[PDB]
Amino acid sequence: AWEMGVSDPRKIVFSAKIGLALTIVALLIFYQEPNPDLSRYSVWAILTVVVVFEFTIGATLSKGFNRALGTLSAGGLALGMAELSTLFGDWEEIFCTLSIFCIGFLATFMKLYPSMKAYEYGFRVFLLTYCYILISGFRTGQFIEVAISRFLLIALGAGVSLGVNMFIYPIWAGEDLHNLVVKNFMNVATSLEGCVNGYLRCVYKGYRSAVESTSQEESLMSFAIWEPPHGPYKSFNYPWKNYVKLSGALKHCAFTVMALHGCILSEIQAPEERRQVFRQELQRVGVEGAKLLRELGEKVKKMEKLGPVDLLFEVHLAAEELQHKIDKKSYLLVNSECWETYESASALSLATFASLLIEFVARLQNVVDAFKELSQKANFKEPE
Amino acid sequence: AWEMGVSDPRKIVFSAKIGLALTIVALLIFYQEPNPDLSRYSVWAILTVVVVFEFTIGATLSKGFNRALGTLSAGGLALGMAELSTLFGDWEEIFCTLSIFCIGFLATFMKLYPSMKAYEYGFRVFLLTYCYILISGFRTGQFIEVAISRFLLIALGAGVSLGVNMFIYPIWAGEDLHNLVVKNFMNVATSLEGCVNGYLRCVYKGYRSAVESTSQEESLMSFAIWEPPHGPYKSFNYPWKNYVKLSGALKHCAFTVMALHGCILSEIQAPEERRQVFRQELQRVGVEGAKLLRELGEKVKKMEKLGPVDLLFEVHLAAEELQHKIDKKSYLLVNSECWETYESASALSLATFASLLIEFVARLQNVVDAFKELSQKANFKEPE
Ligand SMILES: CCCCCCCCCCCCCCCCCC(=O)OC[C@H](COP(=O)(O)O)OC(=O)CCCCCCCCCCCCCCCCC
Ligand SMILES: CCCCCCCCCCCCCCCC(=O)O
Ligand SMILES: CCCCCCCCCCCCCCCC(=O)O
Repeated sequence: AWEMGVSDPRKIVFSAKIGLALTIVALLIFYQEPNPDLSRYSVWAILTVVVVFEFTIGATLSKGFNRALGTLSAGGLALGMAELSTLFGDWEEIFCTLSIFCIGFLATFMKLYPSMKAYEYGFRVFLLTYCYILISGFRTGQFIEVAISRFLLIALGAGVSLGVNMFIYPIWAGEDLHNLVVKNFMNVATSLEGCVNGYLRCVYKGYRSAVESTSQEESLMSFAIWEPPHGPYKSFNYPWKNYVKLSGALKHCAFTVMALHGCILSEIQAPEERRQVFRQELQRVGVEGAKLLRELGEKVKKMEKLGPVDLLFEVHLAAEELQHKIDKKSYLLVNSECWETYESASALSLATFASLLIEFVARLQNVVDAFKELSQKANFKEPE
Repeated sequence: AWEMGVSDPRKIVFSAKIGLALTIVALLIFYQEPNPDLSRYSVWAILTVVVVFEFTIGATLSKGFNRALGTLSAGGLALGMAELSTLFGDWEEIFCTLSIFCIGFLATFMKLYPSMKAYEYGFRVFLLTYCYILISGFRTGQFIEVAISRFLLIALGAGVSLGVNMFIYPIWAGEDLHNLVVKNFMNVATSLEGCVNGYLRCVYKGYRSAVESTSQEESLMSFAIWEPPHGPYKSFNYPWKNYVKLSGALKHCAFTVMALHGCILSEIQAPEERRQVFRQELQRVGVEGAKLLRELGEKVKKMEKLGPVDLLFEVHLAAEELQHKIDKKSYLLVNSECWETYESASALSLATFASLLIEFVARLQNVVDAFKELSQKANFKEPE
């Protein structure tokens, strides 16, 4: 729609690049001179554009490699089977019927495994190609030289698709991974402050997105290893795995924010008057943690190295101040009258928030370690 | 491999059914008498078997309705466009190229909305059909009496696929949903015991499956409404949504077990000497909760109603005993010496573990209420 297009103007360009490739193919088809070989079977060239045109360059290269491997293997096996069938001379229609059963059984069985679950598009092309070659080459009997004219058009369609996809506003999966890693830091930094403000008041998509994107980052990393060097990523083998390592450390840090958010929806809650004692100490930690996460995200985005000053000094000091405050007023969290039930559970429930906050601060040193590793493997610019 | 056959023997029945349908079609094709139309185009029937065969029966009905809708809309638009194009006369190829560009842009833009992620297969059978009908019907001027003969072979392949799929050992999505719901209770029950035992030692897939398969239940629900009555689910409008409501309540209860597991991986851990004091109470709650979850899962499995006894009496008693114990020995969690850092946090972690366990026991009434509602909407039988 208008809103969807304006929000992400990329989709309009992708739709008009697909329309351009279809027009550039239909013009050749409709103006080509008559031929005895490609004047009736030319349709196989405009339907390849609709099947091999993906959203990124790396996806197009990898999927096209898989489809060409399946097609060439199915064609070689079908040619061998057809040549071998003639030996019997009287049960050809039975041998060719048993071949279909055997190959279809194995092709279906092998595509249901829990490992090759993302490559069913390459198994289906094998199953369609074996059947097409075996059935269409029975009456004619010379599909050897007819199967290459149907691959020449496929090659023309895939060449046009790749040229139009690559030389007109390409979309790179590496930049997608870079942008996603930059965006997760801001999502977590917003959620942490929303949780602290909601609890102290007299938050979902942040950690939801930061915890449910491991598959997306893995797929984007798989696509990114095919693309050639370009732009700022000037190196033969860029270290794309350190981006996944930094996102794993960030998710380990965001699981405590998810626990903090779940502390607000619980059935048992402490009285509002008791929460107001630790307001300043609770707010300072959220402020410093969000500042740190935004500073790390900004350094990642600009491809810059960490400065010489310690970044964790302020948050560490705030955590120590909160600990001392908790120690001073510890008698609010328990009752010494019984020292040797809803009210007691409520009173003890106010210390879970502070214990989880201190554990969140304790988990922040491994994100800095992973960032230093990434800033070293990939040559980041020296700070100004 | 071979072991996968024994683990799930129904994937070998699926592969053999696929081979059976392929060989029935190949046996009709290899023996059909010569005809003026089917002697050369009888390969469109065996290709449809490989496209419209699905694991379940409701997925086959739903995706064959989507595919037939796309094919017929595309064919009607293409024929009307060709007839309107002939009116222009000259520049007719300019008109056809413009039409192909506009339709390709629209069909590419409409399959990118985030509300249509699951129908990106019913949008791709419309652009192939439009381009096929427009390009192949230009050099003869007649493509209306041939498309009728090209659709009969498709309807024959789809009729054979559905007959063989539905009359030889069918698989039902409602049974898959029923079994998934029954297995979630077992997984959560095993995870709670694993977490408590691991904490008290001198777990992951359990809650992971329950909290990481929400879309699976909705996909099986979308397929299950298309299937006819059968077996014990003898009702035209089966409340398949109450299974989803029960799974949602169980997921809400599994989010606390996730945090109980996370307490073991923290960087701050309490001393074991203080841990040993609260051992019998923790184990009693850890066994009562698992026995209740396994009883609810068993009563869902056999479709039986709740008895006259109260299932939550024992867990409530164990929780009250744990709270009284915490109240007696509360002086070990806090220090009264400085009443008005690492050691204090380590001591305070015990209260977090106890509080999370108590919240787990406090959230079970929602699951019991959901089970009672499900056993009311569907006619569950009376106990014994
Ligand atoms: C109103 C009247 C309306 C009536 C309606 C009339 C019906 C109109 C019919 C239009 C049908 C045309 C649609 C296009 C066909 C469907 C495509 C499809 O669905 O499949 C997708 C399916 C899945 O695609 P993917 O998952 O995206 O990869 O596979 C395909 O892409 C198409 C493959 C077709 C099989 C071609 C096999 C060719 C043989 C190999 C070539 C020779 C190489 C061997 C070399 C020798 C080696 C030594
Ligand atoms: C009825 C027309 C059918 C046309 C089906 C086209 C499907 C093509 C699938 C094979 C893609 C091969 C990718 C390009 C390989 C290469 O360029 O060498
Ligand atoms: C040429 C390749 C074939 C591609 C087929 C894609 C379109 C599939 C449409 C399936 C509709 C089947 C209708 C069956 C009618 C019935 O038996 O009730």
